[PDB]
Amino acid sequence: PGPCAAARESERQLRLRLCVLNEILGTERDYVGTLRFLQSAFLHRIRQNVADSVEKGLTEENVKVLFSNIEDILEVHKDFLAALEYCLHPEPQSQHELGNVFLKFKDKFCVYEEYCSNHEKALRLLVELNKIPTVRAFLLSCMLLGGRKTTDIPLEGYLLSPIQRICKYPLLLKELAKRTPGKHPDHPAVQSALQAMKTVCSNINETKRQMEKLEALEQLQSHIEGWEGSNLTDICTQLLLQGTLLKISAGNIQERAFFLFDNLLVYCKRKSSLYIFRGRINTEVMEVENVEDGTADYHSNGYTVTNGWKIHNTAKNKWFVCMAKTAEEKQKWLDAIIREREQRESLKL
Amino acid sequence: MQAIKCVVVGDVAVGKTCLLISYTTNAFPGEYIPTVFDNYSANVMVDGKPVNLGLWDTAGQEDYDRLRPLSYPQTDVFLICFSLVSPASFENVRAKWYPEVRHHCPNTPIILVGTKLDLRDDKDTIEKLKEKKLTPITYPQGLAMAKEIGAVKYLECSALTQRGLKTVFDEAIRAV
Repeated sequence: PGPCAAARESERQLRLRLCVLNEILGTERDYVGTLRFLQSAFLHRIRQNVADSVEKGLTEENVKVLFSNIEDILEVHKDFLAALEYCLHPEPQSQHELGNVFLKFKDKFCVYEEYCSNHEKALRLLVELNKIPTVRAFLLSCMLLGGRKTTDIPLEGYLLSPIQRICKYPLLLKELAKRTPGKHPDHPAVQSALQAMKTVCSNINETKRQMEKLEALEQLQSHIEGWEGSNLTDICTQLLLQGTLLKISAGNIQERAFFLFDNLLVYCKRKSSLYIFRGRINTEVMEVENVEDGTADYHSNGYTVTNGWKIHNTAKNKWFVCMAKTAEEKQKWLDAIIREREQRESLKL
Repeated sequence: MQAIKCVVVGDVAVGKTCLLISYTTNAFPGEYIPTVFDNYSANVMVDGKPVNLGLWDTAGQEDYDRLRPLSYPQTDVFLICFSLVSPASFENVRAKWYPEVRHHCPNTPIILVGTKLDLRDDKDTIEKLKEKKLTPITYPQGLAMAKEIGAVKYLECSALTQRGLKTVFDEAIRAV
């Protein structure tokens, strides 16, 4: 385009660029203010009188879970905000450059991985804590003295704010890139900054996905008393099937909770949920055989078997009989056992 | 006073943020429409009684599937939004947003909201869609989608003209 049209477009771009620069700075100031509020109204208050908070029902462990590493996030954004302010001094102008600041802080934002992976646990805890009158009143007191009105967004909104904020940076940078022409000195750095902050969000997202997988195994095992052998997370990745079955091993018929993981079968006694460990089998040394309805033998202790099958631990050369409540449930278990073996053997190339 | 948590979900293109800014601010649009909408709470009068309506934007989280559900617990009502001039955003109601919302919140009421109503009869918008062999979403099509996903209401609105905008949030409140 000619200079007349190009100049017209250029004025627009610079005007809009300035709007974006101002929102980046303004919302960052707001965000740090929110982080400071959480630190001062809650953590500093608790810290100055630990006994009182514990007495009111808010334990040291509760506080660690609820607020996570929010103070480490604050320290990063104190530095980040100061860096932005320096680039935009004395007030934002369209020629100012911000791209390099984001690039410099890319690695510092790793602190979000812990916070975001913990926040589901935090928000669930807060729901339970607010069922306790003295704790509920204490947290409302913190909100008020911290400057909140009764009509303001509740504490959970503020605890969620880091999740919301980190996902705004790619939006703000997308708009900034849009208003940073190739001839602008900030152009290469803003392009790079956009990709950097998208990568940060993706890293956080995937860390949460990974932590959720591990926690699913950890939380299940934590409900099992008298565990023996390696931890689930050490050899498994996921629960494939769980259910209650009747178990016979040349003795009484016993109700047992069964858990099939990749690489492992575990069975437990349910406590009168919580369980008591009874046994485990590496599926690599596990074999299964059908049992025809109406039959019986030594392993079933002479009991008539229906909707049942046999499990064989070839390492110990020990057998026991399983019985499901229906034919459908039996089929579900044998399908799953075959599927676990097939996938395991497939991974083995 | 009754506190209501309203969460707004949908594709990036639907203007979730504009819609929330337009509803909560005076003299919208002004000079520049912000990217950021902070969590917002205000007393709203509906059918005589005042309610504390809390508004939660989700803009920026559309590509991060494990971060989005952190917003969902204890939600009282969802606005699932699509742009009336983006067939892609419409399909994502069925393919993405409704399944996800229902998975985490099985019993929470949903209002299906068609945004950018002002552009449905915009000549340039129609022309550009036609270049891609597309057309805007019609009111009957929106009704069909609302029926399909079991929305309690289907409502169309424009953040820019504010036509239908007040009704969206009145009905969100009424749904609770």
